[PDB]
Amino acid sequence: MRDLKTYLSVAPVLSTLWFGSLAGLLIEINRLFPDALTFPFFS
Amino acid sequence: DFIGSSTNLIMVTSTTLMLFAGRFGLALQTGDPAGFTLADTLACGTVGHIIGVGVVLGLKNIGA
Amino acid sequence: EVKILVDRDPIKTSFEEWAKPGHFSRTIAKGPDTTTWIWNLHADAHDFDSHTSDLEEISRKVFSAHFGQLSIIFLWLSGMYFHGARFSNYEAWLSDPTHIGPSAQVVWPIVGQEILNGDVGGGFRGIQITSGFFQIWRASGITSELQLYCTAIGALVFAALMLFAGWFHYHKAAPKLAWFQDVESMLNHHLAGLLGLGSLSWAGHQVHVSLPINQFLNAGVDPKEIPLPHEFILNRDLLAQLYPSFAEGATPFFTLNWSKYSEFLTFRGGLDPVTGGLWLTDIAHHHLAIAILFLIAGHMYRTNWGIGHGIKDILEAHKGPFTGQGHKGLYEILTTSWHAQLSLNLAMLGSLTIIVAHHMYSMPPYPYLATDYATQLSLFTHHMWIGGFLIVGAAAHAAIFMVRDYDPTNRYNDLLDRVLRHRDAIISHLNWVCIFLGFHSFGLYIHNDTMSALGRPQDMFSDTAIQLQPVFAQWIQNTHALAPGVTAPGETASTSLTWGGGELVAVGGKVALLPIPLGTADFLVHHIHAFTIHVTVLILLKGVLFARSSRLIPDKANLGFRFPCDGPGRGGTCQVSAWDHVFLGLFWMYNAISVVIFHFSWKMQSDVWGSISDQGVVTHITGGNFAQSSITINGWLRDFLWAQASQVIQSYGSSLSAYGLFFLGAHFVWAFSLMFLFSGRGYWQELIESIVWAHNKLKVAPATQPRALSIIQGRAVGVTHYLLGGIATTWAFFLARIIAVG
Amino acid sequence: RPLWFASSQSLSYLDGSLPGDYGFDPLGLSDPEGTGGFIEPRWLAYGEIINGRFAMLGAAGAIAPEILGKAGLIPAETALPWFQTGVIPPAGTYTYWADNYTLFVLEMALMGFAEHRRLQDWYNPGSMGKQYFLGLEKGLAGSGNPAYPGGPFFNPLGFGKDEKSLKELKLKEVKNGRLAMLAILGYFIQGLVTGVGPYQNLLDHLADPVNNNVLTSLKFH
Amino acid sequence: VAADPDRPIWFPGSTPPEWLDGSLPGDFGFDPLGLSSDPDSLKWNVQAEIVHCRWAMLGAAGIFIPEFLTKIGILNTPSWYTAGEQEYFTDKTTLFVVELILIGWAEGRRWADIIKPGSVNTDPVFPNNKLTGTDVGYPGGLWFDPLGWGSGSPAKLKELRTKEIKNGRLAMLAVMGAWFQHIYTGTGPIDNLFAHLADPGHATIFAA
Ligand code: CLA
Ligand code: CLA
Ligand code: CLA
Ligand code: CLA
Ligand SMILES: CC1=C(C/C=C(\C)CCC[C@H](C)CCC[C@H](C)CCCC(C)C)C(=O)c2ccccc2C1=O
Ligand code: SF4
Repeated sequence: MRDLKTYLSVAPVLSTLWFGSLAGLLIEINRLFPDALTFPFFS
Repeated sequence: DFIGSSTNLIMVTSTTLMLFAGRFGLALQTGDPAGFTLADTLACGTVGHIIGVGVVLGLKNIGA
Repeated sequence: EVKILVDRDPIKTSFEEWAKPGHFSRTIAKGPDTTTWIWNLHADAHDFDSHTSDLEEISRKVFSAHFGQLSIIFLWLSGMYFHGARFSNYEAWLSDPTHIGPSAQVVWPIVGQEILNGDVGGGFRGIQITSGFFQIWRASGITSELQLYCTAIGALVFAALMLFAGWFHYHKAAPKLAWFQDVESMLNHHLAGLLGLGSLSWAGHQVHVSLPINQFLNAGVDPKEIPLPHEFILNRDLLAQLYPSFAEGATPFFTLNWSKYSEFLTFRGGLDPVTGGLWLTDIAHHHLAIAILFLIAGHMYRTNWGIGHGIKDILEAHKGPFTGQGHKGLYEILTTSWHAQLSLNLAMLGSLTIIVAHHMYSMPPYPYLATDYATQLSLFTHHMWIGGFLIVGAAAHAAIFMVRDYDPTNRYNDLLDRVLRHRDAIISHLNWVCIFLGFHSFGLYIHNDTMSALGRPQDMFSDTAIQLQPVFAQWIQNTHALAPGVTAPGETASTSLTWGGGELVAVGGKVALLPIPLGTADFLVHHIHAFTIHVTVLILLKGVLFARSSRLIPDKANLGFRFPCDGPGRGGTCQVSAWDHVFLGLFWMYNAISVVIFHFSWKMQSDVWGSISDQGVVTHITGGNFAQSSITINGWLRDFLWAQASQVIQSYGSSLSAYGLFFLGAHFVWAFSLMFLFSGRGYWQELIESIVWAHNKLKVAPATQPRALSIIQGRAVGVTHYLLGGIATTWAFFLARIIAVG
Repeated sequence: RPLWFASSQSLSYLDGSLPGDYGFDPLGLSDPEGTGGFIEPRWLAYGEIINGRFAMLGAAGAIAPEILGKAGLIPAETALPWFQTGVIPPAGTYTYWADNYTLFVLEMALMGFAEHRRLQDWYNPGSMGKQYFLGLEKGLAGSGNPAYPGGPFFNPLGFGKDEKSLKELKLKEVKNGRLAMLAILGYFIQGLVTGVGPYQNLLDHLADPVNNNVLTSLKFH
Repeated sequence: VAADPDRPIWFPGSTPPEWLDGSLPGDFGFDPLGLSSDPDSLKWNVQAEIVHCRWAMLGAAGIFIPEFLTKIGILNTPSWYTAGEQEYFTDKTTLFVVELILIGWAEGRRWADIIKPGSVNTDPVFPNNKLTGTDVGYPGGLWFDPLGWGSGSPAKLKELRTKEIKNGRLAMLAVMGAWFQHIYTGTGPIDNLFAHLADPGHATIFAA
């Protein structure tokens, strides 16, 4: 629906979608690449 | 409930007392000369049962 | 008379209004010229009395909103029962509940937070919960994890049902106003039908399921060996082997030979010494009697038939001599206003939450609750806080009634007018007794502090220097200890063991609620509690009464319930609004409940809780340092705050480390709140306009104009961050303190 | 018209138009003032008739394995009461030709077709006959009323040749149906207190009515 | 794309939605949630149905035919579920990349065909080649339609396209049925069929 997508694009719904996606990204990075203090690639 | 005993006689007397208080001088439509509905007799018999259990399971604790 | 008046398809189910935010209000359903708009979109979201003027749509909105709340609570209970089923040690906690920490939450190993999954016990790594769900489940005879998963699925089902119910009762077939206004039937049903039949059905569970299962669980039986609950329903021989009165069935019941039911419907008051909780045999009889009582109470109000009290006929019957017409009109200001009812129900539900807190520590109703000191402390504290909040909201909604729904022309009341007439007398005597109590409860602490600092401990108000013994409370205590006897025969013991003549319920190594001795410190702190309650009532009652008019603002109702001020005139008239009065009463409720739960924690850890060795020598958690240190503020700072905050701050690298983390964080959020309570909007608007210049310099000027928070919004943010921070500080401190030394 | 326990509120809308009415609406669920959703006089009469027909089928089928199961016509294993057949495996499960749950899915599918078509004749009665359903959609029209289709698949041989006859037949229908509903309630409560079949509950009464009643059997199981 | 106001619908007696006029090849009015209420959303979901259908038909074939011509028409196929564990002449991540590079080409042409209705019809290498497809989702070219059956009357074309997606819908259902079967049940789909045909009662989803 056009109005359902208009609501999904609203600032809080899109903010929680964006930050859930982002948080999953950083979470899976800190699980696959945990305990990181220094960038060792071309160090 | 083993009719003829003290509990049963007391209960019937209390129920009939409350029904009598209802029919004559109160305290399911026109089917009695005094306007005594099925709900009215239900109420009067239920409160009769209340007072009957109270006086019966109690004449039990102290006395009878 | 009463009916099912309900109209179909009033509102269309469509996302069209989701797409248009702020549709509910006129000024909000045109666009965000400013940023305050979004704060007004959430602020007025559930202010249905301001959206519409007719009570029918408001009643439908709040009815379906209650359905959403019940969906939420069913989903929450689904989560709790599920997490118990899958992520818990409940199946192991039943074996050794006096030594295994009840845990129902496990964290994910990602960033080192897997330290939170600690050695709760039971071969299980998780978080030691303090909710008491495990204690309920032992009281519900669960003895499994399958039953918990099934309960979670059924609760999810009921959540979806309530969601569908809200949708149906707003959009598909919404009741009209004649349906809600029939409060006679509503009370007849909620008394008899919700509370009567609910307590009856729980008595059925308690008799058939909890009692026989706990008869084995307490008798050293492993949960895997216990017969399932339905086996008591299918096979009555197994149920009768412990309670032979079931072999006779309901013939003892219907023949009124109840004397042969005492095997499972008891009056032996006190705590089950095998587990520390109340006798489930007594709780079954309890809920049964409550069923009888609410069932006869829900046949009180006339609904359709000639019998029953019309509540108008009760209220109009009470008309005082010099109190005027009396209670006439109240049926019309309670049935034509949701805010009045909301205030009344909030006040009573909150004081009831507090009474729950008070009766759940002194008569532990669940097995292994009194020995789970974390659960006991957390539950008391929780319900106390909920009660304070509900009372403060009752004030807010009384004020909202007085501003909006109060109409002396149409919906007149006499007693409310009489209260408004001499409101200055009420508030003057309350403002006096608050000062009197403040002095003679806290200045006593100051006196003790000074006398102890001047080296004059013979001049304090202590149990050693100057006796301020609670003579009245001591008399009630001693006569409730000696109550089993002439006054209350057939009880076999006291109804509680929080009285001096009682005894100690040793459960395992723990002590579980021996008597509580009342000394001078209890006098002082109880008058501190009366003081804080009286000041909260001062603030809140003052806001309610002067919500409409004062000598300062005689047209305050036209300004609204929720307004900041009426300018710097009159010397300044900030916070004349009832909203601001309840915003202050929030802080005073916080101080009140904080000192209350401090009194609870310290009096319990010093005079009640502890550990009793097999020789009988009970050693308390602190060492009985309440009556000597709780007479001066330096003891609360030293022996309670400083000392008992040696397990929340030393919990770094432990399983209790999120507690110290939220200790510091809630500290922070409280202090952060002080940025809002202390400051004002104008500074922040000027700063925002400066950084908006910095943005417009870079073509980053947002169209939703950045506005500093409204004044009332700054006050709301301040009070909520302040309360959240103080309360999470206290929550972390209590939970870490009481889980560590346990 | 006869008025057996008829409230003054009730007979305002119970004007004799329904089949087998006696004014008995003491509560007032059939009050037409508002009453959307499922609570409405039309749907309520329809549900009366449908629960009555299904209760007739029940009261015949819940005891046919006993009124002629003890008479010898039916085998012994296929003669269990209503509550030991398999509807309550906690009480007993007979091993039919299939699993107890695939038969439930059979019920769901078959009666789903039937009952959803019934619903779509309830909402708009002009349908069930505008859509092709394997050619047999001609008699599924539901001519004039939802509770009384009268088609050649539901009324093959005519009985409503006169509205007098149809009215009397509908009255007999709803009366037998209410009687069967009360019967089913009796079945459930009797198997709940006695845990034995209804025909055996009849025979224990017929043998010695004094010590076999609700009074003496107030003790359960 | 001619409307049919009295077509047979998914749920007879119901009123099909306004956005399903009957024009599409196989629109029985089944859209309760309204996921195609918009015109462009409908145009996208149509091609989504078409390609899910065609991929699912190829999938159902490559599952059941290797499972039918293995249990009775004796051959040697490992499975359909554990075929991703088997080894071939290429590394598992390599040929995944190769089929991605090769399928993404065609799917980008499809993306172009959906966004712009006629844009990708000329072969970029040999512009004399062409796809004579006016309808989105139905490219009437030699590599796709060499036998000339994808043309003709719009009514025959509509009945043929609803035949297509009719086979494809139960192909989708069959493939996810094989998925849920190989998960709930241990053995393969045709073995599940034979176990059902042995005892239709005590062979179903139920095991307790
Ligand atoms: C602002 C102060 C601050 C700072 C500087 C850090 C810094 C850090 N914290 Mg701490 N932390 C803070 C506040 C802070 N934290 C607060 C307030 C909390 C409480 C909420 C925490 C709680 C916390 C925990 C509990 C943990 C950390 C961890 C970390 C480390 C994260 C490393 C990581 O996973 O990133 C890796 C990088 C990313 C996640 C970003 C990826 C970005 C994507 C891939 C886009 C980039 C690619 C892009 C396409 C461009 C490429 C180039 C080309 C294409 C152009 C890092 C040392 C973790 C750690 O290992 O500690 C040492 C850890 O366990 N922090
Ligand atoms: C510790 C901080 C503190 C203190 C001492 C007070 C003190 C007071 N508040 Mg305030 N208040 C505070 C914080 C505090 N408040 C905060 C943070 C808020 C934010 C919400 C409020 C909000 C607030 C409201 C909204 C209300 C009060 C009220 C009161 C009064 C109740 C007690 C009283 O008069 O009894 C006696 C005085 C005390 C207990 C204070 C301690 C004084 C000691 C005992 C003795 C002092 C020494 C003695 C006189 C010798 C003088 C020596 C000479 C050299 C000067 C009093 C003026 C209420 C009021 O005015 O009505 C009663 C009221 O309605 N306060
Ligand atoms: C706060 C709870 C609440 C309240 C006050 C109402 C009130 C109302 N509903 Mg709503 N409803 C609710 C919850 C509620 N409902 C929920 C949770 C659902 C989803 C399951 C529905 C679904 C629903 C529908 C679909 C309809 C109503 C209707 C009605 C109206 C008449 C109902 C009536 O007369 O009873 C009639 C009650 C019966 C005939 C008994 C029903 C028998 C069920 C199977 C058992 C009920 C007992 C209950 C489950 C407790 C036992 C628990 C069990 C485990 C033992 C009235 C406005 C009707 C109406 O007029 O539209 C507004 C209507 O059509 N409601
Ligand atoms: C790949 C999925 C898919 C998609 C995208 C479509 C898309 C479409 N279908 Mg088709 N359809 C499909 C599968 C699909 N269909 C299957 C498998 C069936 C048989 C069950 C049907 C039966 C069907 C009929 C009968 C009709 C359509 C119609 C339509 C159109 C309008 C409805 C709509 O907006 O759908 C959008 C659909 C989606 C966006 C997919 C839904 C996604 C959610 C997440 C599904 C979750 C629940 C689901 C039940 C779980 C799947 C479990 C599975 C193993 C059973 C649109 C072109 C109508 C039309 O105009 O025909 C041309 C019409 O009349 N479809
Ligand atoms: C700080 C302060 C402000 C200013 C507070 C501001 C307006 C809050 C700061 C902006 C909030 C955080 C909104 C910005 C976040 C938006 C949702 C935008 C999202 C951007 C990313 C974070 C996603 C007041 O207006 C005020 C008024 C009266 C008494 C005291 C005070 C007071 O103390
Ligand atoms: S300081 Fe703020 S609240 Fe007080 S009068 Fe001025 S604007 Fe109003």
